[PDB]
Amino acid sequence: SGAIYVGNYRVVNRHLATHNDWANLVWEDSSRDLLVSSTTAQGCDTIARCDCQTGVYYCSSRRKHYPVSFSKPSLIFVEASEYYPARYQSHLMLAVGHSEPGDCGGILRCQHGVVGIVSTGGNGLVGFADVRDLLWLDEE
Ligand SMILES: [Zn+2]
Repeated sequence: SGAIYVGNYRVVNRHLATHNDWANLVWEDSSRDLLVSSTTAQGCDTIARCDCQTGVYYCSSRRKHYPVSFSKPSLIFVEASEYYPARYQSHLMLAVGHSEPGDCGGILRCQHGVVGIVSTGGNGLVGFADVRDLLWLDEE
């Protein structure tokens, strides 16, 4: 579990969005596993605007933050998980590291701020849904 809070937006894994998220929907994209809902309070997080490929992510199934190198966001085949069938996920970054389903929502951060959230795992990789392209998270 976990979310990003920026401005009056909450960014969550689409597959973990609640009824309240859907009832306050701003934007969602199944291909990316992302959903954004509106908040009443202002968020604590800063979104990175960069092409960093090094950062640190939170792994809840280890109670640990790990430094990782990760690939640039791309269209990647993901094997079946507890929450999605095998499919192509867009805007996905991969790193070598531990990730189980419940690790979804852990933040990946670089020197500039939040890069994305854990979205995939298995076979010794962790996948992150990028958010650095979503410039609108900082306005309106
Ligand atoms: Zn960065």
